[PDB]
Amino acid sequence: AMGSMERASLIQKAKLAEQAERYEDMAAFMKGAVEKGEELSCEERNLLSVAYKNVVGGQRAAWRVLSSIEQKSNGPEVREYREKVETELQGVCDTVLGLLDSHLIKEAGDAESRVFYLKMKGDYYRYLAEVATGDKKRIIDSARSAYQEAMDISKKEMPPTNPIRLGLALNFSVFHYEIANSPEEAISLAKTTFDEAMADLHTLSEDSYKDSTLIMQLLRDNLTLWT
Amino acid sequence: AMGSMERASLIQKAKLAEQAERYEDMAAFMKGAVEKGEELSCEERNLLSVAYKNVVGGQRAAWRVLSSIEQKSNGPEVREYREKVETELQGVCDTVLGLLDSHLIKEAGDAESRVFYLKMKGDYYRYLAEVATGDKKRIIDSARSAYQEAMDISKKEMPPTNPIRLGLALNFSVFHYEIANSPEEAISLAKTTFDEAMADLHTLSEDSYKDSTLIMQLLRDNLTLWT
Amino acid sequence: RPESAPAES
Amino acid sequence: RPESAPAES
Ligand SMILES: [Ca+2]
Ligand SMILES: [Ca+2]
Ligand SMILES: [Cl-]
Ligand SMILES: [Cl-]
Ligand SMILES: [Cl-]
Ligand SMILES: [Cl-]
Ligand SMILES: [Cl-]
Ligand SMILES: [Cl-]
Ligand SMILES: [Cl-]
Ligand SMILES: [Cl-]
Ligand SMILES: [Mg+2]
Ligand SMILES: [Mg+2]
Ligand SMILES: [Mg+2]
Ligand SMILES: [Mg+2]
Ligand SMILES: [Mg+2]
Ligand SMILES: [Mg+2]
Repeated sequence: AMGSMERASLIQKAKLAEQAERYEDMAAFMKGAVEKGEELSCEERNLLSVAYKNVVGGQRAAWRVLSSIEQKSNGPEVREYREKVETELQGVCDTVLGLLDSHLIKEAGDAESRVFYLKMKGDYYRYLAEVATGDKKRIIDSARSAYQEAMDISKKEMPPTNPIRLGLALNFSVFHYEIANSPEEAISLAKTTFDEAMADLHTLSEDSYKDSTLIMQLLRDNLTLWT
Repeated sequence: AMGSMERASLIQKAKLAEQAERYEDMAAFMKGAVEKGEELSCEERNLLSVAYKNVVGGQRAAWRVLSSIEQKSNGPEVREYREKVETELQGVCDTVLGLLDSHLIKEAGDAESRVFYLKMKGDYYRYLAEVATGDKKRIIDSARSAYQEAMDISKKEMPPTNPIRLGLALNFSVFHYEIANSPEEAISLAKTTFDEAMADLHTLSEDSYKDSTLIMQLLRDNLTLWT
Repeated sequence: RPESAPAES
Repeated sequence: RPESAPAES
């Protein structure tokens, strides 16, 4: 329904929706912006991610509440309603993955854009994997493949403190721990990522230092949780 | 779309949606329950109110953010987007008012149900008044009339500590202060309501005492803000 | 800024 | 329970 609105107007309204905490609107505006067919800038990629991460985040939180009630339950209502939320979550993930495949990833040539999108692809397959049962293995391998491609590019093209590289490794480590039942791989990735970033902090300005150390703290928090 | 679901199932799913913090779903379930045509119980009235108050509350918060940006702005985008949120808010209020008029209020014979619904009618006209400009005066009088009818019943049929009576007077006082530009009426109503409740607390059990004093604290907080 | 009634009573 | 990356980078 966004086809008649100017790209610049969609971006402006996505920024307004973020300020208004209207994340479903924000996601619809950014979907419309992507469908204009132009590549996204750094700021626009962040808007897209913020919008859909907040939308899917509400769905994931709801699904976890309903799943817990359903598990303590074992009427059809809690299963039916969990299934409805689960279907809506899968629809949001499929929309995001569709935007990445048509055609954000294939047009992303720079490391910063390609790694961002491949991490996103891994993330939204990971959210699908969180609720998957029947075809879980193929969804898990799709997440792994996207994360792995992103990792290979980030190790060749970005410094170890680059915030996208750090956030990618953070999420791939969560994938290993929570999805792939590979806790030792999760811990090893988080530790190696943290240590290599630490040794690169000396190259950074004060503001880049703050950006990188914020994500490093998340790696440290998880390592503490896991060990 | 809820016509095919059992009333009991709609109520159960409204309770699940509340636990999942899915208030749009909760409102849709409770709208479906109301449209079954049976009167609502005390618990069901509370579900209806919780659902729509959280839905409209998100819209009001968004509208206030956008209005503030728009006022500091004086492109068409912020006005256009404020208007979109405003239209969606008006649609939610019209839905609630439609449920009250068809046919919750006319079938409400007991004081507890009739006062609850008439307060709700005042509340959702008040939310309409918050954004109204052209026809504001008729919307304001519709809120006043609903609140006044609710007040007259509550003073005849309920003790001064009854939580619905207290919440009604609280909201009518906010109406006077914020909507009707009658701050002295707001302060007088809040003070008289507080004092009459105070003198009735001795009749209450420990749990009713907690219910009434919670709303009395809101009256006291507002009096402090206003004086 | 003033507080209004909780949704539930 | 583990934390994942912020939406923005
Ligand atoms: Ca070990
Ligand atoms: Ca005076
Ligand atoms: Cl939203
Ligand atoms: Cl359902
Ligand atoms: Cl892939
Ligand atoms: Cl520990
Ligand atoms: Cl919602
Ligand atoms: Cl708009
Ligand atoms: Cl009326
Ligand atoms: Cl004061
Ligand atoms: Mg154009
Ligand atoms: Mg049942
Ligand atoms: Mg950062
Ligand atoms: Mg039936
Ligand atoms: Mg403009
Ligand atoms: Mg109470």
